[PDB]
This record gives sequence, structure tokens and C-alpha cells, in this order.
Amino acid sequence: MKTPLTEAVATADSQGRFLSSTELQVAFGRFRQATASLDAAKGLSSKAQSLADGAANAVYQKFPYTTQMQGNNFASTPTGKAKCARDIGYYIRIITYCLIAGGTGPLDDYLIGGLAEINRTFDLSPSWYVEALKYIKANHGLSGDPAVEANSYIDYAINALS
Amino acid sequence: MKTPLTEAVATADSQGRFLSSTELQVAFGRFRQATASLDAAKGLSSKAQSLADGAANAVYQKFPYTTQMQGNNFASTPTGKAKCARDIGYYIRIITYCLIAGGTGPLDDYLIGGLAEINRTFDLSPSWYVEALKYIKANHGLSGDPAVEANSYIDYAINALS
Amino acid sequence: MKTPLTEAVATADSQGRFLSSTELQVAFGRFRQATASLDAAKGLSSKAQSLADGAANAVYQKFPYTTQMQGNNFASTPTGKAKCARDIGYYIRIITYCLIAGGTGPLDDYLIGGLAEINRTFDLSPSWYVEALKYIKANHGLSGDPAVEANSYIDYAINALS
Amino acid sequence: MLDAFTKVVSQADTRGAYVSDAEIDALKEMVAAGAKRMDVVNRITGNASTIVANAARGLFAEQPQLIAPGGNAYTNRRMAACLRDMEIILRYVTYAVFAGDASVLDDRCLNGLRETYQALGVPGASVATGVSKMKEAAIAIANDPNGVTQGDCSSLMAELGSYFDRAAAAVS
Amino acid sequence: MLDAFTKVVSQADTRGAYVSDAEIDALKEMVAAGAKRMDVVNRITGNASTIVANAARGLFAEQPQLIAPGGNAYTNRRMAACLRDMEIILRYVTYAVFAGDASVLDDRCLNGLRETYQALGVPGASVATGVSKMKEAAIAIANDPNGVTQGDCSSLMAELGSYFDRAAAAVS
Amino acid sequence: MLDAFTKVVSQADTRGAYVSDAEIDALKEMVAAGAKRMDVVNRITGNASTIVANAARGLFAEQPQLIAPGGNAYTNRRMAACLRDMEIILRYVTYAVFAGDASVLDDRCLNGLRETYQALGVPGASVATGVSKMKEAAIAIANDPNGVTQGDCSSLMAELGSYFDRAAAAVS
Ligand SMILES: *[C@@H](C)[C@H]1/C(=C/c2[nH]c(/C=C3N=C(/C=C4\NC(=O)C(CC)=C4C)C(C)=C\3CCC(=O)O)c(CCC(=O)O)c2C)NC(=O)[C@@H]1C
Ligand SMILES: *[C@@H](C)[C@H]1/C(=C/c2[nH]c(/C=C3N=C(/C=C4\NC(=O)C(CC)=C4C)C(C)=C\3CCC(=O)O)c(CCC(=O)O)c2C)NC(=O)[C@@H]1C
Ligand SMILES: *[C@@H](C)[C@H]1/C(=C/c2[nH]c(/C=C3N=C(/C=C4\NC(=O)C(CC)=C4C)C(C)=C\3CCC(=O)O)c(CCC(=O)O)c2C)NC(=O)[C@@H]1C
Ligand SMILES: *[C@H](C)[C@H]1/C(=C/c2[nH]c(/C=C3N=C(/C=C4\NC(=O)C(CC)=C4C)C(C)=C\3CCC(=O)O)c(CCC(=O)O)c2C)NC(=O)[C@@H]1C
Ligand SMILES: *[C@H](C)[C@H]1/C(=C/c2[nH]c(/C=C3N=C(/C=C4\NC(=O)C(CC)=C4C)C(C)=C\3CCC(=O)O)c(CCC(=O)O)c2C)NC(=O)[C@@H]1C
Ligand SMILES: *[C@H](C)[C@H]1/C(=C/c2[nH]c(/C=C3N=C(/C=C4\NC(=O)C(CC)=C4C)C(C)=C\3CCC(=O)O)c(CCC(=O)O)c2C)NC(=O)[C@@H]1C
Ligand SMILES: *[C@H](C)[C@H]1/C(=C/c2[nH]c(/C=C3N=C(/C=C4\NC(=O)C(CC)=C4C)C(C)=C\3CCC(=O)O)c(CCC(=O)O)c2C)NC(=O)[C@@H]1C
Ligand SMILES: *[C@H](C)[C@H]1/C(=C/c2[nH]c(/C=C3N=C(/C=C4\NC(=O)C(CC)=C4C)C(C)=C\3CCC(=O)O)c(CCC(=O)O)c2C)NC(=O)[C@@H]1C
Ligand SMILES: *[C@H](C)[C@H]1/C(=C/c2[nH]c(/C=C3N=C(/C=C4\NC(=O)C(CC)=C4C)C(C)=C\3CCC(=O)O)c(CCC(=O)O)c2C)NC(=O)[C@@H]1C
Repeated sequence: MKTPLTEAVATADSQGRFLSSTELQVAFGRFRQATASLDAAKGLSSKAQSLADGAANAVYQKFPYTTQMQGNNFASTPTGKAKCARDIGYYIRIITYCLIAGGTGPLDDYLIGGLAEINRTFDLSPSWYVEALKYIKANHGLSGDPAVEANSYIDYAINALS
Repeated sequence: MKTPLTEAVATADSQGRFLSSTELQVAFGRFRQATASLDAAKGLSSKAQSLADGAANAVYQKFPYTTQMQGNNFASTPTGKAKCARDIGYYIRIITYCLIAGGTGPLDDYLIGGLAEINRTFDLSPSWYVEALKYIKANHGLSGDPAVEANSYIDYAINALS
Repeated sequence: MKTPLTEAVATADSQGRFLSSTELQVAFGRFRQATASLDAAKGLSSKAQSLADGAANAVYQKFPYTTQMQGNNFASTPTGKAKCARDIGYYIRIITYCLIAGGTGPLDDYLIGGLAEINRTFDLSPSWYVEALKYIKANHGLSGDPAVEANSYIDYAINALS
Repeated sequence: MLDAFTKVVSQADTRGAYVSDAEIDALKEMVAAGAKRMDVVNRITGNASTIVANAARGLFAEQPQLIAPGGNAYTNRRMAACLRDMEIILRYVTYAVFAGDASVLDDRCLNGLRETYQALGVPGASVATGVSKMKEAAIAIANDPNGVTQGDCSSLMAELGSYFDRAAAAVS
Repeated sequence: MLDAFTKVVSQADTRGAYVSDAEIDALKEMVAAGAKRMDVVNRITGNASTIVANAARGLFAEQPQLIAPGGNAYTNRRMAACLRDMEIILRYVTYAVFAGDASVLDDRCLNGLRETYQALGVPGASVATGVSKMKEAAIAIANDPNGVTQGDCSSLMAELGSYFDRAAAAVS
Repeated sequence: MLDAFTKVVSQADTRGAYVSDAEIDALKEMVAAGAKRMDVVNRITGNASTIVANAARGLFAEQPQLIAPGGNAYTNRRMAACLRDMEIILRYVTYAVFAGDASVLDDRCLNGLRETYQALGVPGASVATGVSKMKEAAIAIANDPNGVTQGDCSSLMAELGSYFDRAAAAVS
């Protein structure tokens, strides 16, 4: 899983060498970033159910057809609404993991790898999730370095969907 | 084993893809060719012992030394005559298989692969077999599309020996 | 292990072929060289303890610090003197093996491969061993073709250390 | 690989035998039905994504533990791998129908697949369920009477089912 | 590979769970001690040759049969291989300390090493002895109070020891 | 690989020993007979095709089930493979005679060959019969008194036979 620490090890190991001062300095930078990111993860975590409830409603408002049209891919049924809430919950949980990891690894490994193939196979619109993410970005209630951190990972996911 | 159908599958599989309309059209062409080829195979099969008896005698006539000279490689003994009749029987049987297969696969896999190495190792003259094949070509008693089919595979074997 | 015979086989095998007249001629040359080399091996063998005792003393004379300085790498202790005598004994024994083998294989496989890494890791000076080898070269008491043979392998080892 | 014609040839060659009149007549029957065989290949191929998606939706509805966190098809990477496997098996099944012989499916897809899944921790019995659901979906599409000349494909659908069943057996 | 942070994430993800406040506080403790962790990596790295040489000298003093003619570390080629193995194990141990997780050491060094040694006739129990001697040497260097800001590294030295002990267990 | 000289060296090195006067005298005997050894290599090499063909003809005369339809040496592809195997084994046997040691034949030809044949369904006991027939043919050629300086090659023919026997044992 990609983090600044695993990337540094992978680099050294690829060259058959011990870690250098440059890799120790990468670790120092990751450690300086960490305590704010770990605070952002704490923030998002306590607001996760609220943010998932709100982001779902924002998608349904922007794309009312998702709640009315019949089809396996739509939230027009209880089981469809539950799939949608679940998926939005996955984005929030995995973005919190990125703040803990100090990089995109969790999003890359658990959500973005295969995302295009899944959205195509199950006829899910990437635009639905981009709307859920814009909501999460506007309502997470973080500021300063935590908010920059959180927004970096939300924008990364929006970019993966676009 | 090479046939128009296995070649089409091998092509698709090499490209990691499902079969295309071009490969379905190959199959249609093989199916159009088949019932005449399957008739030729029936014809040759009922005449096989006669054709083997005749082709053996034609080789012995053209190369009288094969029946008189002493040596492991010659039909100057009962066991040598039996080896020769056997070999000629192999060519006829495997050419019938080509008419069933719709391509050279049976000849390629069972007879032509290794043919040069075997003829060299056991000091068999390719010219002996070419004479047996010219006889089979002149006496199979087929005409029309069956005969063209049968002659295509006999000529392929003569070309493999020359 | 490299010898004129194994090199000839390796060459043929690399080309998927039987041995040629050139490789049989290599073997004849190795056989012509052998009985003098096998005599040199007999000579060195009967003088080995004497040559090891003398070469050790020559190193200690040239590098008196090796007998006085404290350290794991020095012959300033009984166990250090024993390591040094052992090592010098290894060079003499493995050079005798080269005279039996008809080539550098024994030195290459048992002593020279890894020699630089070992001397670095254990802080042994290559110059110590070069002095031991110059002594062995001056005192082996061989002449004619045996001496040329023995000196070829001693010079090869000095060159490996320099 | 073999096709139906060379399967018969290979069995005869092992015996040093001519292909029998009965065997040749059986091959002529295959030839006569060749257009219907190609419709099966064409229809499954043209609907491959639908067959895979519908089979997957059915599998995960029956086995929700596969897609729950910690399940073998949880995360998009694992779901994509699982869909890819179903598409691969379907592709080799279409090759078996085209050729009229399972050899390509055995040799290039099924041989060693059980051991591969055992080593990955992929639940083979659940793969077999997905394959069975692709079989139902593919037969429904292949055997759709709309937009084709009417006639009997019962033999071909049984043969198609046999290739799916052979795949399901090879992983369970 | 995982680091300490992604080990916690991966365990939570398997459960479909948020990382707990307790887990996050434990990661904040690791972060707070990060300079000391980097000193361990830096000191072992800068003294790697000394750690390997001193461990090897101790191993061969205790097990002279390894370096006697016929022994597995007799000849310079075999000695060089043995020193190289000790250096490799030490390198992966430094990666585990850097990342705060053994996954890189397990995945890229230890997994299959026992079987590798069994096939070569390398005596795994003697490799484990050498690894234990590198542990003693590395802790002495890493935990040297000279030339560093004074404070407690006891937790880090136990963690470092655990990585050496895991390597010794994997080959014996 | 080893030759006769380095086989003696390697055994001595394992013991930390000098090669004995007796061992050196035994190597001098090999050297003295070196022309005869090279005649064995030269004659088998120059007649390799004849040795293989005559051995194969004998094998198939004794074991007609190998060349009947369905047999392992039926079809020209399989016959060519079988002849190639006999030629390979003969080539490595000539290398063993040249070097005066079986190591090249063990290491590059025989090691794993039994398992290779088991996996292919090649009948190892029949390969061993072919190897034994090559031995008879090769000794007849190598030990032909015509066109060579007269003398005793009995030791060399026993050594040559031992290499064929080692090959036959390795596949049966
Ligand atoms: C069972 C599979 C269903 C079925 C099949 C069926 N098909 C035909 C006839 C034809 N099928 C084709 C196929 C193709 N035409 C193309 O252009 C391509 C792409 C290259 C393909 C695959 C063709 C050419 C024919 C003949 C012409 C036609 O369309 O009629 C039949 C009729 C019998 C026959 O063998 O010709 C049948 C029965 N029919 C059903 O009702 C099943 C649901
Ligand atoms: C146990 C390991 C020993 C120990 C460690 C210890 N270190 C610090 C403080 C620091 N360590 C570093 C490390 C580095 N500085 C660099 O330039 C590099 C190379 C890139 C490294 C690896 C740094 C920057 C600090 C802070 C500045 C300083 O030198 O003081 C402490 C203090 C506590 C802390 O976490 O800062 C301690 C305890 N101390 C011992 O006595 C152990 C033997
Ligand atoms: C048993 C193998 C038979 C046998 C051998 C035999 N050979 C010699 C003598 C020689 N053999 C050679 C060999 C070669 N000469 C070449 O030019 C090449 C190609 C590079 C080879 C392989 C040579 C050079 C000699 C010496 C010269 C000669 O031809 O006499 C002997 C004599 C004893 C000896 O070791 O010299 C013998 C006995 N003789 C038999 O009767 C066996 C059937
Ligand atoms: C919500 C924004 C809209 C919506 C959602 C919806 N999604 C599905 C089905 C799936 N969603 C996923 C996504 C993920 N699975 C993962 O493992 C991860 C990463 C951890 C994610 C993001 C997947 C793979 C599926 C398909 C498999 C499954 O059922 O879980 C559905 C059901 C679709 C179906 O065909 O059954 C729905 C309805 N639909 C809307 O209309 C909302 C606006
Ligand atoms: C889907 C129904 C189920 C499922 C599948 C699943 N498979 C994998 C991984 C692999 N699948 C294969 C299969 C093949 N590779 C080929 O080339 C062929 C044709 C010869 C086949 C059939 C292989 C080799 C792998 C491993 C390598 C790879 O991923 O490319 C996974 C991923 C497992 C992982 O841990 O990464 C999954 C999830 N899982 C389910 O739960 C369904 C029951
Ligand atoms: C003698 C010239 C000087 C000397 C010697 C000395 N050597 C060692 C230790 C080793 N020497 C070797 C060398 C070899 N091992 C082999 O397998 C071979 C080839 C067969 C050789 C040539 C090795 C590998 C070692 C280290 C491992 C071991 O102990 O055997 C020492 C001890 C060094 C230590 O740190 O323990 C010494 C003292 N030192 C002098 O001052 C002499 C002038
Ligand atoms: C030293 C304490 C002991 C010892 C070691 C020894 N090892 C080998 C050979 C190999 N060691 C490895 C190990 C690795 N290769 C890698 O890439 C990794 C990281 C994933 C490891 C840990 C391998 C693969 C080999 C074989 C290939 C090679 O040599 O490169 C030897 C040589 C054995 C031989 O017979 O040649 C030795 C001597 N021996 C001792 O006696 C010590 C106990
Ligand atoms: C007949 C035209 C002349 C003739 C024949 C002859 N052939 C052999 C021996 C062999 N012939 C084959 C050929 C095949 N084996 C196969 O598997 C196939 C394909 C299915 C073929 C075509 C082979 C391999 C052999 C050698 C092995 C064996 O005995 O089967 C002989 C005997 C040669 C010998 O040295 O024993 C003979 C006599 N000879 C003539 O003079 C005829 C004119
Ligand atoms: C002949 C006496 C018998 C016989 C032989 C037979 N062998 C094969 C196939 C193979 N033989 C080998 C052997 C080697 N490959 C090498 O590189 C080496 C040197 C290290 C050896 C000795 C191998 C690897 C194969 C398989 C791959 C290949 O064909 O190249 C066959 C073909 C089997 C098949 O089914 O295709 C045959 C027939 N068969 C007999 O009946 C005789 C007893």
C-alpha cells in the first residue's frame, strides 16, 4: 500500500541498498504532517453517518431520476438506497484511511483500482459520486492543515471519477 | 492440431478477445467445404487396402533395387515389405484424416513433423514415398470438389518429401 | 570447476554439439602438461609445512605490527598466529590443487571468488598474503616446467590480491 | 487444441483406425447445424458484458458475505478481478462451442485453476455458483426466439450447458 | 508492504470499521517517537559492515565446524555468500524499523527462506545464531548513549529485537 | 562440472587434505592412457547417428508396442523426439568419457529426467533398454581393433559402460 514510508522502502529495495538520509528526511516530513492528518481522521470519523446521510440526499436532489427510474442500478427501491448509502459510506471511510496512511494508498488499493470497470459493468454514473464528494468537501467542517489534507484526498477521488 | 476452426480460436485467444464476425465467416466456409471432404474421406477409406497394395507395387516397379538389395531399409525381406505397406497405409489413413479435419493438421502433427529426420536416420528415400503418392493421386477414383480436396493434401505431402 | 577439459565440454555443450577435433587436441595438450604438473604437486605437498612456517615468518618480518598491534585481524595472539598459519596453508594447498587440475579452477572456486569481500570485512591486508606468496615462489625448490607451472598459479594469486 | 473433427481423428489415430461411417455421419450432422452453432457464439459474444453483470448480481445477492468488508470480492480491485474471471471463463466457453470440443477450455482455462484459487483463497464453490448463473443467462440469450429463423437448438444448448458445467466442476 | 499506519488501516478495512480513537492515539505515540526510530535506522545503516563482521566472528568462534574444510562457510565464495545473507537480513530489518511493520521483512526476505536453506544444505539453526548475534551488535550500536540527545528508546529496542527474533525463527 | 582431476581435488578439499601420492599416481595412469580415451570419444562422436539408429531399431524390434498406433514412439514427431533423446544421452556420455567423470551427465542430463518422463508418460524402462542398446553399439565401434594402434582398452570400455548404465538407472 502506497505511503511515503512504503515508497521510500520500495525505492531503496529496488536499488538493493539501505535507506539514505533522503529517505529518513521523507519520514520526518511524513511525521510532521501526521498529527494534523490524524486529527482530521478523528473529525471525519465522528461526522461520518451525518456526512453519508447528507451526501446521499445531495445526489438524489441533483439527479432526481435515481430515486424514481426502475432498474438494478438505481436508488428507486429500499435495496438501491441501501447500496447507495453503503457506497457513499465506503468513500468517507476510505478517505479517513488516507488521512491515517499519509497518502492515497487506501483509495488506490480499495476503491480507485477497478473503479471504471465496476461503474461500467453495474451502470453506475461517476457523476453521482462526484456530487456526493462535493457535498462531503463542503460539510466536513475541518479548517487549516486538516481541511487541506482532507480536500487533497476528496479532489483525488473526484479526479479518479472524471 | 491445425484446422480452420482451431486457427480462428488460436488467433482470438492470442489477442485476448472473443471471436469476431471474420472468425464466424471462417467457420461458415469450413462448413460449406465439409460435406464434399467428408464424402472424399468415405471414398478413400473404402479403397484404402486396394490403394496401398497398388502404390507399394508402383514403388517396387520404379525402384526395383528396393525388392532385391539387402539392408534394414529395403523391402527385400518379408518384414521390409510389411514396413513399406504399413508406411504407405499411414499416408493414406492420415490423408483421409485431413479431409475430415478440413486442413493439413493431421499430416503436420502425425507424419510431416520429424519426417526428414526419420528418413535420414533410417535411410528411407523420400522419392519412394513420392512415387507411392503419385499412384494414390492417379487411382483414388474421386472427381469434382472431393478430388481437388484429396489432391491438395497429396500434393502437400509430396511437397513435404521434395 | 574450470580446467581445460571442463572448459572444452562447456564450449561444446553451449553449442548443443559433440566434441570436435579441436577439443580432443585441447585434451592432448592438457595430458602432455600433466605429468610435470603432477610432479610439482608432489614436490610442494612434501614441503607444505616448511613453506607455511617460512612464509608466515616472512610476513611477520615485513609487517612487524601484525605480531604486536592488538586487534581481531592481527597475529599478536596465539589464535591470530593460528589463523594466519591456517590461511597461508590454504594458499599452498589450493595452489597444489591447481597443479593437479591443470588450471586455475581450484584457486578461482575455493579462494579468489569472494577474496576481496572477505579481506575488507575482516580487515586483512592483501599485502600480507602477497608477501607470503613471494616467499613460497622463492622457496618451493622446483625448477624447469614444474616451477613455471607453480609460478603461473602463485603469480595468478598475487595478481588477484593486487 | 482439438475441434470436433480432430477429436474424432485423434481417437481414431490412437487405434490406428479409419474414422467410421457412423462418426463421419455424426460430423455431417454438426456441419448441417453449423449456422445455429455460430448463432450461439455470436449471441453470447455480443452480450458478454450483460451475461457477466447479471451472473455477478445474482451471485452477490445469494452470497452477500463475498461483498461484505473482508469478503473475497470486496474492494473494486477484487470485484474487477472476479468480473474478469467470469469474462475469461465465458470467452473460453464460447471457443469450446465454436470448435465443438472442450479441449481449449480444459487446456487454456480450467487445468490447474482449482489449485490457483486454493492458493489465492478465492472460494471455488462461489466461482462455480457464478459460472452456473452465467450458464442460465447465456442460454436465455442464445436461445431467444426473437430475431432468428425458428428451429430447434436443444442439442446446442445442452452442449453449451455442458461446457459451463465442466468449468463449474473444475473450480468446486 | 504495509507500514504501521496501513497495518492499522488494513485490519480496520477487513472489519469495515473506522480506525478507533485508541488506535489513532497509538499511532500519534509512534509519530512523537519518530526521531528516535530514525536514529535506530541511521545508526544500524551506518554501522552495517561492523554489525555483520562482529556477528560472523562470534558465530564462527561458537561454531568452528562452519569454517573447517567441508563446512558450509568454508571457502571465500561460501563465506562471502554467508556475509551477504547476514547483510540482506539486516537491510530488511532496517526497513521494518523504518516502516514500523514486519510485512516487508516477511514478504521480501523471510517467506520461503527456510525451504531455500533446506534445499542448499545451509544450516538454518546456525543462520539463526548469526541473526541473534547481529541483534546484540545492532542494539549496542543503536542504543549507544554517546552523540545523541538522552532519552528512553526501550520500546524501539524491543521492537528492533522482535524483527531479528522473527528472522531467526523463520530460518530455524 | 568436474573432471577426473577436479573430482579428486574436490574430495580432498572437503577433508582439508592434500591429494595423496596414490591418488596422483592414479591420475598419472589416466594421463598415460589419454590417447585411448580420446579414441573412444572420437569414434562414438563420428558414428553417433549409426549408434542411435541401430539402438532404436533394436528397441522397436523388442518392443513393437512403442511404434504401434497409440504407442509412445508412433508418429514421426514422437519418433524424432525419441531419437533426439538417445542422441542427447549419447552426447553427455561422450562428455563424461572425455572428462573422466559422470558429473556433467548427472547435472546436465540425468538429474530430474525420471520425473520429466513420468510427467510426459514416456516409458522410462523402455528408454533404459534403448540406452543399453546404444551401450552395446558404442562399445562395438569404440573397441573396433581395425584402424587403431593395437592395445588394451578394457578399463575404458568398462568406464564407458558405467556411464550408459548410470543413464539407464536414472530413467528406469
Ligand atoms: C438457437 C440457437 C436458435 C435458432 C437458431 C437458428 N439459426 C438459423 C439460421 C441461420 N443462422 C445464421 C447465423 C449467422 N448469420 C450471420 O450473418 C452470422 C454472423 C457471421 C451468424 C452467426 C445463418 C447465416 C442462418 C441461415 C440464414 C438465416 O438467418 O435463416 C436457423 C435455421 C436452421 C439453419 O441451420 O439454417 C435456426 C434454427 N433458432 C431458434 O429459434 C433458436 C432460438
Ligand atoms: C535511542 C535510539 C537513543 C536516543 C535517541 C533519541 N534521539 C532524539 C532526538 C533526535 N533524533 C534525531 C534524528 C536524526 N537527525 C538527523 O539529522 C537524522 C538523519 C536524517 C536523524 C535520524 C533528531 C532530528 C532528533 C531531534 C534533535 C536532536 O538531535 O535532539 C531523542 C530526543 C527525543 C526526541 O524524540 O526528539 C532521543 C531520546 N537517545 C538515547 O539516549 C538513546 C540511546
Ligand atoms: C581402444 C579404444 C582401442 C585402442 C586404442 C589405442 N589408441 C592408441 C594410440 C593413439 N590414439 C590416438 C588418438 C587420436 N589421434 C588423433 O589424431 C585423434 C583426433 C584428435 C585422436 C583421438 C593417438 C594420437 C595415438 C598415438 C598414435 C597412434 O595412433 O598410435 C593406442 C596405443 C597406446 C597409446 O596410449 O598410445 C591404443 C591401444 N587400441 C585397440 O586395439 C582398441 C580397440
Ligand atoms: C449512489 C451514489 C447511487 C447508486 C448506488 C448503487 N451501487 C450499487 C452497486 C455497487 N456499488 C459498488 C461499489 C463499491 N464496492 C466496493 O467494494 C467499493 C470500494 C470499497 C465500492 C465503491 C459495487 C462494486 C457494486 C456492485 C456489487 C454490489 O452489489 O455491491 C448499486 C446496485 C447495482 C446493481 O446492479 O445491483 C446501486 C443502486 N445508485 C443510485 O441510483 C444512487 C444515486
Ligand atoms: C468471481 C466470481 C470470484 C472471485 C475472483 C477472483 N479472482 C482473483 C484472481 C485471479 N483469478 C485468476 C484467474 C485466471 N487467470 C487467467 O489468466 C485465467 C485463464 C487461464 C484465469 C481463469 C488469476 C490467475 C488470479 C490471480 C492473479 C490476478 O489477479 O490477475 C481475485 C483477486 C484475488 C486477490 O487476492 O487479489 C478474485 C477476487 N472472487 C470472489 O469472491 C468470486 C467468487
Ligand atoms: C596472516 C597472513 C595474517 C592474519 C590472518 C588472519 N586471518 C583471519 C581470518 C580469516 N581468514 C580467512 C581466509 C580464508 N578462509 C577461507 O575459507 C579461505 C580459502 C579456503 C581463506 C583464504 C577468513 C575467511 C577469515 C575470517 C573467518 C575465520 O575466522 O576463518 C584472522 C582472524 C580475523 C578475525 O577478525 O577473527 C587473522 C588474524 N592476520 C595477521 O596479522 C597475519 C599477518
Ligand atoms: C551465513 C550466516 C550462513 C551461510 C549462508 C549461505 N547462504 C548461501 C546461499 C544463498 N543464500 C540465499 C539467500 C537469499 N537470497 C536472497 O535474494 C534473499 C532475500 C530474499 C536471501 C535471504 C540464497 C538465495 C542463496 C543461494 C544463491 C546464492 O548463493 O546467491 C550460501 C552458499 C551455498 C552454496 O552452496 O553455494 C551460504 C554459505 N552458510 C553458513 O554456514 C552460515 C550459517
Ligand atoms: C516403402 C515405401 C519402402 C520402405 C519402407 C520402410 N520403412 C521402414 C521404417 C520406418 N518407417 C517409418 C515411418 C513412419 N512411422 C510413423 O510413425 C509414420 C507416421 C505415422 C511414418 C510414416 C519409421 C518411423 C520407420 C522406422 C521405425 C520403425 O521400424 O517403424 C523400414 C524399416 C527400416 C529399418 O531400418 O528397420 C522399411 C523397410 N523400404 C523400401 O525399400 C520400400 C520401397
Ligand atoms: C526414446 C528412446 C523414447 C521416447 C522419447 C520421447 N521423449 C519425448 C520428449 C522429451 N524428452 C525430453 C528429454 C530431454 N530434454 C533435454 O533437454 C534433455 C537434456 C537435459 C533431455 C534428456 C524432454 C524434455 C521432452 C519433452 C519436450 C520435448 O519434446 O522437447 C517424447 C515426446 C513426448 C510427447 O508426448 O510429445 C518422446 C516420444 N519415447 C519412446 O517411446 C521411447 C522409449
